[PDB]
Amino acid sequence: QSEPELKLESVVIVSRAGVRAPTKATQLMQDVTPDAWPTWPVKLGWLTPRGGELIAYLGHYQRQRLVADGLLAKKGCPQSGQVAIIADVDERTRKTGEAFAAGLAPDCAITVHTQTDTSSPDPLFNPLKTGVCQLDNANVTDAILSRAGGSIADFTGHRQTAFRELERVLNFPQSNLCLKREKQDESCSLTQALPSELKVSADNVSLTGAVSLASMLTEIFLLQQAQGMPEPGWGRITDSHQWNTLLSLHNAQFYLLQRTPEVARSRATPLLDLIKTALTPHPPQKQAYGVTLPTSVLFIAGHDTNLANLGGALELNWTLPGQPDNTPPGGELVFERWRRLSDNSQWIQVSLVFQTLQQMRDKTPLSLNTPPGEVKLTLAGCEERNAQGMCSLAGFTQIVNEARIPACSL
Ligand SMILES: O=P(O)(O)O[C@H]1[C@H](OP(=O)(O)O)[C@@H](OP(=O)(O)O)[C@H](OP(=O)(O)O)[C@@H](OP(=O)(O)O)[C@H]1OP(=O)(O)O
Ligand SMILES: [Hg+2]
Ligand SMILES: [Hg+2]
Ligand SMILES: [Hg+2]
Ligand SMILES: [Hg+2]
Repeated sequence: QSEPELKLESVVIVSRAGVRAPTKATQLMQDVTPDAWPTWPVKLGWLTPRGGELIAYLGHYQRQRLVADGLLAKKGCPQSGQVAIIADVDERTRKTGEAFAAGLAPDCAITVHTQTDTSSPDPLFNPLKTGVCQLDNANVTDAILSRAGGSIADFTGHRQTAFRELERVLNFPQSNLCLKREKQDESCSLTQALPSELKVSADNVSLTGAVSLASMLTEIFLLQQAQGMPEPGWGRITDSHQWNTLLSLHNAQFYLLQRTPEVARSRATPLLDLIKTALTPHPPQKQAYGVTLPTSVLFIAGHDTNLANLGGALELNWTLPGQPDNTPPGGELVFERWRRLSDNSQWIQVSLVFQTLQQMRDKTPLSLNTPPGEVKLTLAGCEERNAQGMCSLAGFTQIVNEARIPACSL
């Protein structure tokens, strides 16, 4: 029987945290809808038990997958250090790492390593926020406006259909923001009522107004749906086209602020360094987070901006059939090193593993038989590929080295 010509030797997963309750409950969020936002079972920004179950399913799926590729043994707990887990200091990322280990190796006790100071942000997940490095204000401003077509107005203008869909779901017309508006000479509009301005500083970039509000609100509706709440969007979201139209507002903001290279490259540099060393064969040694690398599997519990920053820095673009959110909760950017048996050459494969919005909704258990969705990625900048379309280690290493910003390494 035909034999595999490539042997899996290393896997690095960068996962976004799973389903959580919204991070905030502002007055603005209430003013754009006359209806009352549904309450969540956990504190704001915390992982919901259902969210952990969905992550555990992915962990259960990955265990079957890696076993099939012979990287992990089908029985028992993995050898010490065989599986390493690192998470951002947040409650939701720590819990995502735990839910993943739980699903991957039940009752096996796999440490979830984090930065030691938990009351402080971890620069691995954003070197801009902690001041490791700074953004070039003028250059970032030009790059974002450039990707916006010259102006934020023209940008939102091309997405009015999506903004009106959101208004419809909110019953924006009967919101206090609308009824208490002084220029009632014109129809009430989110984009009109909340002008979006681009804010850029050394440590951050943002969009004020309807752009950021809509990105947050549409993500909240996806969260309600994934959380299994009765009627997400107060029952006003009734079909797939609406889900896509709504979430496009979310993907639109990430395209501008997280994928733009002038931002992404600096923001994803620490992760690029970690991913590269973890995938590069070399003498194992205890290091960051007390983790020993290289090893067989490395699971990194991060955030959606991390996935988007990595996509922009590596020029990895994707769309996920069945999942309106390009960087969905639990979504995994999977990096794998395969060794070609023929000449023992090294190769890197990249894919985006995710659960469809329905798989989240029905909380469906995953397995090789009922697997999550997966999109194989192509490194836009790679030249040397193998028969399977993977990039050589050398090629991959070159792309990472050209994409990272030295000033932003840890
Ligand atoms: O870590 P935080 O300080 O709590 O910031 C969070 C986090 O963003 P980051 O990727 O930069 O960490 C969320 O991403 P996830 O952890 O859920 O993957 C994001 O959620 P969404 O962009 O998907 O909505 C949310 O944004 P939001 O304000 O809309 O809740 C945002 O909050 P901040 O805007 O306050 O930073
Ligand atoms: Hg540790
Ligand atoms: Hg190392
Ligand atoms: Hg996202
Ligand atoms: Hg998201």
